[PDB]
Amino acid sequence: DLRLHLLLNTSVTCNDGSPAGYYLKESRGSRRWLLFLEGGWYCFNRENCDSRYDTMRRLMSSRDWPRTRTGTGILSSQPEENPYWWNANMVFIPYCSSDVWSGASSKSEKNEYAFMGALIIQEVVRELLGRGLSGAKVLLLAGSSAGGTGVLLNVDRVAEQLEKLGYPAIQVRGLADSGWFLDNKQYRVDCAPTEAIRRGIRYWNGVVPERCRRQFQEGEEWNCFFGYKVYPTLRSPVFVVQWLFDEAQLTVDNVHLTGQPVQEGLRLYIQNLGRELRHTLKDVPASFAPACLSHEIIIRSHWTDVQVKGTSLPRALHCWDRSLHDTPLKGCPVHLVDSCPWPHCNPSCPTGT
Ligand SMILES: O=C1N2c3ccccc3C[C@H]2CC1(F)F
Ligand SMILES: *[C@@H]1O[C@H](CO)[C@@H](O)[C@H](O)[C@H]1NC(C)=O
Repeated sequence: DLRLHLLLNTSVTCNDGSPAGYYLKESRGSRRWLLFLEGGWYCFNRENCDSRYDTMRRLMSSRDWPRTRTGTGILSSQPEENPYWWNANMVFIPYCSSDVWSGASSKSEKNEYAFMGALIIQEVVRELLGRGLSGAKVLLLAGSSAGGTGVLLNVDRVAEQLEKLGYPAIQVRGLADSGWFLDNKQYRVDCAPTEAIRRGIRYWNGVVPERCRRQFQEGEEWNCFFGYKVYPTLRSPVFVVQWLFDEAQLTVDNVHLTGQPVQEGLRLYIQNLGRELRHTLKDVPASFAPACLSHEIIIRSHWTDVQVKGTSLPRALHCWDRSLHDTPLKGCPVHLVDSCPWPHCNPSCPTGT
């Protein structure tokens, strides 16, 4: 179990002004730290944030958070469930800022909600330094869905934080799961990701990585929420996990797979989507992209089951670790992208059971 700690700096808040926090399981005698960013969509104006506050309040408030959570998948401390990093110090950072972890805005008499995702990450890191993070050799900032996009937006800022706090020896790395989206045309008010993100950044006072901001410049920072555009600007090593037919991608593309027969137009659309993902990952050396219709991987208890070209994700991550030791490795690959063109053409895809 991971134990809740609310942030001692109570200026760093969830949407409703309640303090943000993190869940921690320490592992003494490990110098590895895993900081996982929860996902869960976002909201981008008063009305849809109000709706979220009614029926998704744990994603906007710590008022009702339990005092413990069970680590699962890459957050599990059992080798049987987590072959990769079972002995690491484990941190789960709840997503309660609804801003894809980009916000730097307080609740005030101008702002009904606080959007502090970028500041929550920095404050968690700061308070962990006194809990043992000061002794770390590797800090892996991981995340799923909106949390995976959050990794891309924040991994280099965590690296700069630690460098400026005087810890240049801590190697910061990113693991972005299911956060690599395409600003493609839809198959056919509440949205095209580009337009919703555009509005969100203004509403959240969202921040993006500096090099990416300098490329796209004022008014165009929404571009930096799309992995294939922000990744090449990053300096920290980032491992990208993305289903080729991601369910959230299909949802924002207005594809609703019904079990009904798939007509030619939709078949071509889905095949072209998988081809475009594959293309965006061609020059991503550390990646795991199975040809499945699914969403999120790394905190699922059966995350060990999926394989690409016979290599599981825990193995690929272990190979990544080896590759960052101070030339490719025989039989221990890090770039694993399916080439087959239809969901579940890979037999190891999740069953949905
Ligand atoms: O994280 C998520 N999304 C996101 C983030 C940045 C850019 C585009 C998107 C799509 C949306 C789906 C989500 F809610 F799963
Ligand atoms: C609390 O966090 C805010 C936002 O990052 C920061 O400006 C402030 O200095 C912090 N307070 C303390 C006591 O560290």
